[PDB]
Amino acid sequence: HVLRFGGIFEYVESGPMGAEELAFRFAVNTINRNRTLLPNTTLTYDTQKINLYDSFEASKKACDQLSLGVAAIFGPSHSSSANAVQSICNALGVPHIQTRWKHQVSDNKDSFYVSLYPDFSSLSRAILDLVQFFKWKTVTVVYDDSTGLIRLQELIKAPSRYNLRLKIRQLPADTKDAKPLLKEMKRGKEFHVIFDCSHEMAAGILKQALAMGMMTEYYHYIFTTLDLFALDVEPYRYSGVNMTGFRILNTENTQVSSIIEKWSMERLQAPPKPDSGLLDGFMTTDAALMYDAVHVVSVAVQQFPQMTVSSLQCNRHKPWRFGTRFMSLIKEAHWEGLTGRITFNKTNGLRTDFDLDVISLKEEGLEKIGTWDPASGLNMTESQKGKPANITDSLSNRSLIVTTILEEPYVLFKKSDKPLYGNDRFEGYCIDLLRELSTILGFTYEIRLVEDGKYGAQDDVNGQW
Amino acid sequence: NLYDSFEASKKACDQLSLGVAAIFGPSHSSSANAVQSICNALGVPHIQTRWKHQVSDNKDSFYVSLYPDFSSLSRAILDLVQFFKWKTVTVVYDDSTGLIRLQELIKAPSRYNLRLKIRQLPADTKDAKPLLKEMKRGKEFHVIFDCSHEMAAGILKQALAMGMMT
Amino acid sequence: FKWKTVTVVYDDSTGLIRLQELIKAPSRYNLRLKIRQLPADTKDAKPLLKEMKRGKEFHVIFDCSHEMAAGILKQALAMGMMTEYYHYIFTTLDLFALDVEPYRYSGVNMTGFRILNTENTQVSSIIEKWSMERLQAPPKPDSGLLDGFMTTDAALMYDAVHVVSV
Ligand SMILES: *[C@@H]1O[C@H](CO)[C@@H](O[C@@H]2O[C@H](CO)[C@@H](O[C@@H]3O[C@H](CO[C@H]4O[C@H](CO)[C@@H](O)[C@H](O)[C@@H]4O)[C@@H](O)[C@H](O[C@H]4O[C@H](CO)[C@@H](O)[C@H](O)[C@@H]4O)[C@@H]3O)[C@H](O)[C@H]2NC(C)=O)[C@H](O)[C@H]1NC(C)=O
Ligand SMILES: *[C@@H]1O[C@H](CO)[C@@H](O[C@@H]2O[C@H](CO)[C@@H](O[C@@H]3O[C@H](CO[C@H]4O[C@H](CO)[C@@H](O)[C@H](O)[C@@H]4O)[C@@H](O)[C@H](O[C@H]4O[C@H](CO)[C@@H](O)[C@H](O)[C@@H]4O)[C@@H]3O)[C@H](O)[C@H]2NC(C)=O)[C@H](O)[C@H]1NC(C)=O
Ligand SMILES: *[C@@H]1O[C@H](CO)[C@@H](O[C@@H]2O[C@H](CO)[C@@H](O[C@@H]3O[C@H](CO)[C@@H](O)[C@H](O)[C@@H]3O)[C@H](O)[C@H]2NC(C)=O)[C@H](O)[C@H]1NC(C)=O
Ligand SMILES: *[C@@H]1O[C@H](CO)[C@@H](O[C@@H]2O[C@H](CO)[C@@H](O[C@@H]3O[C@H](CO)[C@@H](O)[C@H](O)[C@@H]3O)[C@H](O)[C@H]2NC(C)=O)[C@H](O)[C@H]1NC(C)=O
Ligand SMILES: *[C@@H]1O[C@H](CO)[C@@H](O[C@@H]2O[C@H](CO)[C@@H](O)[C@H](O)[C@H]2NC(C)=O)[C@H](O)[C@H]1NC(C)=O
Ligand SMILES: *[C@@H]1O[C@H](CO)[C@@H](O)[C@H](O)[C@H]1NC(C)=O
Ligand SMILES: *[C@@H]1O[C@H](CO)[C@@H](O)[C@H](O)[C@H]1NC(C)=O
Ligand SMILES: *[C@@H]1O[C@H](CO)[C@@H](O)[C@H](O)[C@H]1NC(C)=O
Repeated sequence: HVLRFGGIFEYVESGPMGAEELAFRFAVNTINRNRTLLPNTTLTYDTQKINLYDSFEASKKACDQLSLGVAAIFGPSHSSSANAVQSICNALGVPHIQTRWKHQVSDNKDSFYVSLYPDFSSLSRAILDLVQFFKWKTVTVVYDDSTGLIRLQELIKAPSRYNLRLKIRQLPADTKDAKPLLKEMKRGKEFHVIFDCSHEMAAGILKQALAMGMMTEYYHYIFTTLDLFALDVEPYRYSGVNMTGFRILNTENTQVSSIIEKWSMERLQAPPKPDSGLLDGFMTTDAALMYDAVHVVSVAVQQFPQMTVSSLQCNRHKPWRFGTRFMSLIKEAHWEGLTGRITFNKTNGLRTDFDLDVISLKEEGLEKIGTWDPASGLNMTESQKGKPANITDSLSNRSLIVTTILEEPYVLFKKSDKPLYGNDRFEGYCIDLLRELSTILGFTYEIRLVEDGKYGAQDDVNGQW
Repeated sequence: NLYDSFEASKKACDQLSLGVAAIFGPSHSSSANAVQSICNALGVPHIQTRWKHQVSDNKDSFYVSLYPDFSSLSRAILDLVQFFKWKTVTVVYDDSTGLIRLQELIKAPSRYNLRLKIRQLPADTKDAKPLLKEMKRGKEFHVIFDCSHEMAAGILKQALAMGMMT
Repeated sequence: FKWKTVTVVYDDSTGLIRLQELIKAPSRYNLRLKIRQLPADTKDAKPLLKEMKRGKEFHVIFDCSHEMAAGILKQALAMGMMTEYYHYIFTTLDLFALDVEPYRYSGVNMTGFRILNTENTQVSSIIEKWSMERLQAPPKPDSGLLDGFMTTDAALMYDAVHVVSV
């Protein structure tokens, strides 16, 4: 017989196919071509077009799609559309397998849904375990979407028990305009930032943080999204910046590294964009979780062969007779995939047991620096040390602003011919100290003067210098 | 039945076949988002009475909300914190959307001297005593309880028994 | 308790006679009494307790019966005087028969006495056996008394028959 796995995807008008849509098409063709998994069922897709956040049409296509009869409906990747189809699938018995995080309210009495994006009750614990490891005190959470507070719940709280000085800021609705925000972070000394965005807006927020000179070794970033490896970090590979994140897309096994490599070839027909900071042809996370969405229900239909696809009706509330059994086999699956272990939680169809791999920005790109289980905490690796090991050109590619004062043995204007500009307008002892410090460290330097005239002393009634 | 977004969509289509002029739709956000998506697609006005988090990508024209915007009230509470000269507060909210309802008060330490210490009630009702005992210790004198009035009465019954009505 | 300032709040006129050796105590020790007296009414203790909150009367030696020892603490809760600052010594022997359920988590440290020998199983059985014909009549719930316990006035009349029976 033939199963009829459904699915809702946003189509770009004349943009070829959605990235999640390309996964769900190709992951069905993987099961049909490899008869090791499901040798006798031959799955079939029913992909429909859905407008950006239109909950009626997501209710309209799905009631049309349950008239065709499906065995599962793969979710609308939005939030207002997903809350609709979750309630269609609950009232008619069909499972509703989700791929992205919606705001789950505390009181939906629904059973027929599983989320495959990992829960932010566990992610916001994994952010704070990075904060506790780095021994920060001045965290500067920057979100972009209004539900980013929900995503960082356990980090917005705990200045209570874990003594922080959290300061919360929001990117405006001018989406590529983090310039007025980053001007307010350069002043006020916000060097420890927990940018909570998508990787599209995590790319363009770094190009605006490079041109402002906020990409020096003073700064440290703990980007929240599970897509940090899909950024072109080559402009930032040699700047000395700390840049920490996560990765759930397992890129370690020779098995799963082929699937990314196989379908980077396949979505090469899908044309890229200009230099928007992100690398081309990466199965980011959304096509990875939709890939795992096909398999975990495919290991559920394997353990339950007596299935049909009943042509259900929206008007009559006759539940799909196989529904309660087929939902219980989805929630009791453990089938491994791209994003690691895909075990579910009971008492809610979420994913609170998963395997993150903490990544960092080093001189060789983005490298794994540890791992994180929800019941094993943050297992960081041991650098264990190397050596200083020829400090001679460690500060190469740098640029430093040096401030001096005229002092006749140490700094004097070079009293000579026609006007000397740049660094040649100074001479003395500690100017000649820079000339043999820039030799032994290899940086560039611009001697500014002070504007005040002074050397530094505390104001008695104010405290400033 | 609220907490059910598909019965909210069927009874809306039953009224629109019956010929209503305006749906005064339900209270909960999972149901009211489904009703205004119907009321947008069929022209008919939806008139809301409760707070609902409008996603900023809902390009939707046919809804009005008579519940006052928490853009305004979280600037109203931030005025009272400054009128009372406070320097340390404790936002005790109730359910997960309380962080969304109080954005302009949580974003306030970025611009003022105010120093928030955000907390959250449990799923239960009379289990607020392990929370209030953790507020007595640590000297949490100034509290910005974000609850409904059903649970605003419930906390003060525990806050009396903890000896926190001083 | 290392006290240096108390406030004897007695109930009727003979409370001065009942507490001679505590009123005569500033003559010999460092203790500094500030004797007060409840009104003729019951719920009129709030003008007294408001005059004790002002003046910082932290340490109180209420001399009342247990009927009015429950009545003051109901006003002393409503005045916000059940805190971790305040400390009450009750002179009655029926302290153990008060409803301390709304006062247990307050932070208060109510001290008193108890002459009932409620450790021995012989004594504890007679208190149980007496409760059967006492629960035949219902009490009022608003009083604030844990019903079923055997009061000191009932206990001494039980002992008065036996000490003559011996
Ligand atoms: C970016 O990534 C780099 C590495 O990739 C991280 O580097 C760390 O740099 C900091 C300093 O900038 C090191 O900080 C440690 O601080 C500890 C606190 O104790 C000192 O604190 C006061 C000031 O508050 C000092 O005045 C005083 O001297 C105290 O000692 C220390 O315990 C650390 O000392 C360590 O080194 C000495 C020898 O130097 C040894 O005895 C011990 O190994 C000791 O642990 C140190 O001073 C931190 O060690 C660096 N981590 C590394 C190299 O892994 C950055 O954190 C990261 N982020 C940013 C924003 O740059
Ligand atoms: C900022 O300053 C840094 C140095 O401080 C410069 O960054 C790179 O530094 C690395 C190592 O320090 C260099 O990497 C080596 O490159 C060799 C080939 O050279 C380059 O050739 C062309 C240019 O002609 C480039 O297109 C190409 O990408 C290469 O980078 C490789 O042979 C080396 O590989 C192996 O070397 C040894 C010996 O086998 C092994 O032990 C190593 O493990 C390694 O596998 C090595 O990769 C590199 O040359 C530097 N420059 C780059 C990448 O441009 C930056 O240049 C400087 N910033 C700017 C903007 O210039
Ligand atoms: C299914 O989901 C529930 C709801 O999240 C899980 O319960 C949660 O379990 C975690 C541990 O995995 C607990 O979190 C606690 O965090 C604090 C802060 O660090 C720590 O002090 C505690 O020791 C504990 O780690 C907590 O019991 C609970 N969290 C809730 C209810 O918010 C449950 O574990 C999941 N089932 C699984 C994964 O099998
Ligand atoms: C956190 O760190 C690692 C994450 O990989 C966990 O596994 C441990 O990995 C090290 C490798 O450096 C193992 O050490 C050696 O492994 C080899 C190969 O098996 C073995 O032959 C050696 O005798 C030596 O043990 C280590 O055993 C391994 N731990 C295990 C398997 O339990 C590590 O367990 C994590 N947890 C902790 C608490 O460190
Ligand atoms: C009521 O109880 C508390 C704690 O049980 C006591 O006050 C503190 O605890 C010890 C034990 O008596 C004292 O030695 C400390 O000096 C007390 N702390 C302070 C800061 O004074 C005490 O038994 C009672 N306290 C009150 C205020 O009634
Ligand atoms: C079929 O899929 C299974 C499960 O991933 C894998 O072990 C096997 O190698 C695959 N076979 C082929 C021929 O691709
Ligand atoms: C499933 O496939 C096996 C062959 O691997 C076959 O024996 C069996 O009949 C199939 N089940 C069906 C067709 O229901
Ligand atoms: C180490 O430092 C010396 C100092 O000038 C430098 O000449 C040399 O190239 C460096 N590297 C090695 C491998 O010696």
